[PDB]
Amino acid sequence: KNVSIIGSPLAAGQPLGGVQLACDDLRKLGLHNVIDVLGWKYEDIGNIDNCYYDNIRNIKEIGIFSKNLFDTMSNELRKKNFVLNIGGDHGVAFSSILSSLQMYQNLRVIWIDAHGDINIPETSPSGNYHGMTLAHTLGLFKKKVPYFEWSENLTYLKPENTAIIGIRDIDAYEKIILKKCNINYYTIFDIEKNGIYNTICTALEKIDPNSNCPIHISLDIDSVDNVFAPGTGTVAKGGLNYREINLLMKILAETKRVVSMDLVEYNPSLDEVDKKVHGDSLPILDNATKTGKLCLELIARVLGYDIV
Amino acid sequence: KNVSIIGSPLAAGQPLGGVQLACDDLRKLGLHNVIDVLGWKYEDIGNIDNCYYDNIRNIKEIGIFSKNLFDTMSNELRKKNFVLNIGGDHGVAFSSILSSLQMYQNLRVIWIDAHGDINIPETSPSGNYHGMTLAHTLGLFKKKVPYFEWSENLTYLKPENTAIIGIRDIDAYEKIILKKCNINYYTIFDIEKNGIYNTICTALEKIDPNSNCPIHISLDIDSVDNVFAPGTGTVAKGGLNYREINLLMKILAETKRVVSMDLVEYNPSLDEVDKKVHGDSLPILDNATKTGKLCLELIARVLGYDIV
Amino acid sequence: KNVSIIGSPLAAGQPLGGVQLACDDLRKLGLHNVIDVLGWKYEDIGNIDNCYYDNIRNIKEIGIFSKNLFDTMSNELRKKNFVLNIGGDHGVAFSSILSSLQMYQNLRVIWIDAHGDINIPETSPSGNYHGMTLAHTLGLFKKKVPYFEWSENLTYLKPENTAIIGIRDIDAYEKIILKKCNINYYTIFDIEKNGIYNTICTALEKIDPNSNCPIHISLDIDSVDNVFAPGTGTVAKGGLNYREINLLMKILAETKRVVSMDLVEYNPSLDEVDKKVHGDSLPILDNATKTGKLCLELIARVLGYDIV
Ligand SMILES: C[C@](N)(CCCCB(O)O)C(=O)O
Ligand SMILES: C[C@](N)(CCCCB(O)O)C(=O)O
Ligand SMILES: C[C@](N)(CCCCB(O)O)C(=O)O
Ligand SMILES: [Mn+2]
Ligand SMILES: [Mn+2]
Ligand SMILES: [Mn+2]
Ligand SMILES: [Mn+2]
Ligand SMILES: [Mn+2]
Ligand SMILES: [Mn+2]
Repeated sequence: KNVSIIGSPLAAGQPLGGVQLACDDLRKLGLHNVIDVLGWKYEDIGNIDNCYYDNIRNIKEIGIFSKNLFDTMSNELRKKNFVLNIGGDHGVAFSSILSSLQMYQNLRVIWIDAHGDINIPETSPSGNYHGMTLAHTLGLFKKKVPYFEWSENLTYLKPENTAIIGIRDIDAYEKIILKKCNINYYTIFDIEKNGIYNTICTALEKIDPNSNCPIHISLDIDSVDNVFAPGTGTVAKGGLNYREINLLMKILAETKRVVSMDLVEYNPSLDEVDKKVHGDSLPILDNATKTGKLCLELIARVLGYDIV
Repeated sequence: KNVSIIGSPLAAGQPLGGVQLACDDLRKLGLHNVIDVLGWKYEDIGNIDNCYYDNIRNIKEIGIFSKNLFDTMSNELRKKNFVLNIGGDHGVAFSSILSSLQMYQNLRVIWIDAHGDINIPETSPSGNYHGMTLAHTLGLFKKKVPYFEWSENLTYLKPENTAIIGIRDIDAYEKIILKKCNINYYTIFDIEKNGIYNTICTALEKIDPNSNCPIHISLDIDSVDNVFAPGTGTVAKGGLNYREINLLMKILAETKRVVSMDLVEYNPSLDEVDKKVHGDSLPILDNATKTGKLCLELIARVLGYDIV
Repeated sequence: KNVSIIGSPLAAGQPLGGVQLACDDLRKLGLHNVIDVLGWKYEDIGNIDNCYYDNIRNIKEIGIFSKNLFDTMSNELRKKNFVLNIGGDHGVAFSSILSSLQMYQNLRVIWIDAHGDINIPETSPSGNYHGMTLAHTLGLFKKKVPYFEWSENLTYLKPENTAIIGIRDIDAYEKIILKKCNINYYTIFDIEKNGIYNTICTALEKIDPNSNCPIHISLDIDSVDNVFAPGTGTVAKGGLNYREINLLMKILAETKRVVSMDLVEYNPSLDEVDKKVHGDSLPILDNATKTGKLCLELIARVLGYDIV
């Protein structure tokens, strides 16, 4: 029960600043106290400091940041600690997943997101890297990426070993890429049809039929409906509700196989208050903004926090 | 893949004006662009212009309008186009359903509504025709209706060939009429028990056991909860949520048997903004009012719009 | 079809006043008219007037009030009327359940609440009695309670004959007490997994396998999410939604075995307006605050109010 905390305040994968503030905000709201009360020990590593495609915005900053995160996380993973990577925008998942994958070759990835993040640079409508991160991680890029030379000999994630859950806002080209690469995906309609519980069980059975693989959770908070998670940059209607996202994290915790996790796209500057109700019982700052509080609660779930 | 668009701005079935503005509002919000992007071709026909019961309000206007709609829609139906009838209050469904039924004798009707609209004039607490339209269409009226002589020799809809879905606000007398006429109905409690997916599958199996009948969808937007669809005149708590109504329309689209549809009771004057989030990706006007945007999205669903 | 109405305006089980106003507020909103329209007859009894543990706040007032409620309710129960006990905070459930249990020895209790209310005085973080009421009723208290001598020879409720439904905010010690006493409990996660319908059927099957026992419903309105029930003192995120709580009450009504019920923790001073929509059809005051209106609707459900 040891967790390494890595702050990855990268904001270069998308237009806005805001997400660079997420790591320190969650600490301020009570990350350490929450981990403590759940009976885990932590080591907080602090924050990461900071022929070719030519159409990815801010790629130099992203590439240089990613090398640093990769090296730092590799070192934490070797301790056999659970590693919690707090973004930052979703661009931080590249180094997170690949570092975990080099150590855990049979890693299975659960990517929880309103979006596919599976554009390649030639299909992206925005040129924003956080909308391409999963495609990059899956080895789908067709040319070299500036400032990513350090990554060129790594083993990439396989689509059949990945499940994307919660998606509802996919670009025209992404729809094609999604079907073509044969990744396992579960849309909000699948969830409405079958329920979140059946959905995650189906996904886990599909990617880990023998229930014996390490799991990495990459959680984009915009998977959650805006009613509960307004503090995020790219909102899509009809998201996971409060009960659903909490249950999803609980079920993943109960596998006992989660080895690493990203929590990304939390933007405190866009967050709002309820605020404080009696049910906010975790040692989280009274009256905290609701998305930040939800992030801490979902981290608690992964660490075993349960109702009874 | 051809759709005829008919604007039916009838507001005489209920107290308020507002719904007469719906047709042009949806055009302004991007109806044509939405249809175009989905790979359909449209023909926009424009807007319909405008011993006995003596207790139906505004019946002259309704009767005269209905003759015009019946004649106009009959002509579009003969083209074998999908026909989209945009109200207007629900009173427009009489001519819509009966014109479609004369052409498609084995038509099956899915009536999606918070209400039964199945009062007869002698049981109506309001005298408002939009609360009687389904009863009229089902041949339940017991006396002649002024200005409906043109309709007296038509074949009427049969209750066993109809399913009402989403109901939750039914008048005392309506409850009796509903049970008596043996229509198939699925309340919000049935939906809460079984889920929207099982519910529509059950309904379709009940009215079209051989999966071989043309389908008409009569969608009253007040079936949807006020949180998502405030722009409507008669609100009932506990409606379909955003995910549910989208899934329902998707499942109906996937039958490949929908031949005509009403979208009624949208009142732009009562609508509100979110507004614009990234997920609003259809070519719908940025920052559109939320009910209008939802209407366009649900039309998109019927035309095949899907997440992946 | 006779109901005795007892107002139990006890506010001493928790810090705030407010709940003492609930009984008269529901009468003002139309309790009598609602009962009348459902074809029931009522008798409104009015309002109840008003070695040892030394750490229960306000226990003298609570103990003296409880003797009065016990005596008053015992008398109503003997009439073989359905007895409706309107709080007041949840402290009123002690005398309510025990009086009903002395008469109906095979009583089964369905406790609907965001909370367990199953602290004992030595584990309570607050010293507030309304957070201990279920533990007291279950005979879990280990010392005598001041001003409860009148209750010392009563038969107490058994955990195996009880089901708690909707829970989500449980204290650390409560979690242990809950597991230890072997009460049947169904958390909001169980409800999210299986749905409210399967959940209540499972609970009823567990505590009343032969479907032949009288049922007492103890409904704390804070079981319902704040979106629908803001008028309550102790809010917990992720509660039952409007559709769920209505369906739950309907299913319990349909057993035909409910003999008594508490409706507690409604605090009009914390309530808010929508307000009035067409769907508010019960004879409830136009524009009533939403929690009060919901309380009346849920009482209607127990008395047989249904959609069709
Ligand atoms: C338009 C879009 N698909 C948006 C991606 C959103 C990134 B995320 O998961 O927060 C793109 O820029 O590629
Ligand atoms: C009271 C009422 N049942 C209301 C009908 C609502 C019409 B609708 O579906 O928008 C009536 O006037 O008959
Ligand atoms: C902290 C708490 N568990 C709160 C109990 C809430 C009572 B209720 O069901 O409304 C306690 O005071 O024991
Ligand atoms: Mn993402
Ligand atoms: Mn996203
Ligand atoms: Mn209608
Ligand atoms: Mn309606
Ligand atoms: Mn309680
Ligand atoms: Mn409670």
